[PDB]
Amino acid sequence: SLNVIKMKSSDFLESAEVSLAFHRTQGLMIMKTVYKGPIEHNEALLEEAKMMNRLRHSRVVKLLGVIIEEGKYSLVMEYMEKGNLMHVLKAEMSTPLSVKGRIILEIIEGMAYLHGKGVIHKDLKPENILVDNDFHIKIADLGLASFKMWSKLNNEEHNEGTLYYMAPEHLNDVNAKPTEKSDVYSFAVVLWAIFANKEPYENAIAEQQLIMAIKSGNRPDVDDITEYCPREIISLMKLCWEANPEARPTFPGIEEKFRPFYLSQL
Ligand SMILES: COC(=O)c1ccn(Cc2c(Cl)cccc2Cl)n1
Repeated sequence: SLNVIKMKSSDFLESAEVSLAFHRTQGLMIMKTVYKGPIEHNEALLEEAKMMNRLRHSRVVKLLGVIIEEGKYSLVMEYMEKGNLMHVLKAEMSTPLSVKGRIILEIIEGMAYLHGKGVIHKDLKPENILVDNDFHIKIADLGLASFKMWSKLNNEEHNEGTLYYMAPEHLNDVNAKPTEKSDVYSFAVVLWAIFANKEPYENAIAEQQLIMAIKSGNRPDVDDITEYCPREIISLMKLCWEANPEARPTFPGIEEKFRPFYLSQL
């Protein structure tokens, strides 16, 4: 029903390198230029952008517009001042448990909305969770995982990746189709990183050792969390990173249990 704002490069002053760009009348926006080079896709690209523009939720980043010009293709989206979740977590100012709990609930809210719309994120990770100045979050798709046409354009010939959060069924198996349960596993490791204030598996020596470990049941070190972590969140963590994908809960199921716990205890 709603339409995509078709933007031009002229209404942007300059973009400083994913890049921050100032719109002459609308201010700061994040611009992801996808293609630069030598037209048949301009239709499937804008139709995909119209399909993605429908997703509107307070915890999902808004696609503000698209730039479709000759040999120039970009996506324009909201600007979040504080960066991604890992950048905020590694800052020296400690984030209280009330804010961390609020962030978790908002991640659950945004994930349940995307799944309810049939969208599987496939790349949920702290780099894809952007934070504003009020410590509110919004889920992004900076890798263009769900943008099928725009990712095809990104990987085209004439156009001039962590594993910590991938479900084990996708490690060493590119032919496995990601499901909603794959996003639930990613959420589990994001939960751990929120309380550990860092990335997991710091003591890993080699990528092949890490892959074999996770596939055999190895998980982020819970004892490595020095911060206080509620018993219920550790239980939610271990439930969401179960080896069997059918044992992992759904985000509406996570939402039903976590919201009363957050309101009453956090
Ligand atoms: C393209 O740049 C982005 O990061 C971006 C723009 C809009 N969204 C939200 C979104 C998500 Cl999170 C997952 C799947 C589809 C959509 Cl539309 N992400």
